Amino acid sequence: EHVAFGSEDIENTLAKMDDGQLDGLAFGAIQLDGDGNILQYNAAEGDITGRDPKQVIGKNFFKDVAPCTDSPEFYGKFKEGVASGNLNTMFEYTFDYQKTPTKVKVHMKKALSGDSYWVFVKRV
Ligand SMILES: *C(=O)/C=C/c1ccc(O)cc1
Repeated sequence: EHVAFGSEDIENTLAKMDDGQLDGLAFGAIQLDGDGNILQYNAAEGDITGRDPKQVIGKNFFKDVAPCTDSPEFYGKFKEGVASGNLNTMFEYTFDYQKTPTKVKVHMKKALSGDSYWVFVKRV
């Protein structure tokens, strides 16, 4: 799937993708509901993070899978965007719960579909 991390229209392009198409992206992609529950989780994200894309669906990202992101800098930005109904933020972050500290770039962007939000990840 020919789509770049950070592209302006990413939410329009990713509205059409099934599981298999999301798995063809060059970067990690997670779709969360407004509470942080995982709706979609692609193969590229599992390759970066070691998590099993099949097992994480239905878990809460902030409570269960990713406690290192339960902080004002990540979760706080997420919830502020859910509350406002708009979200488009990029930042760097370190993942160090199950892994050697690993720095990534994160892009969170409200989806087109209802009650859903994207978290995109790539290595830096
Ligand atoms: C810190 O606990 C981060 C965990 C994490 C980041 C991204 C994922 O896709 C899965 C777990």
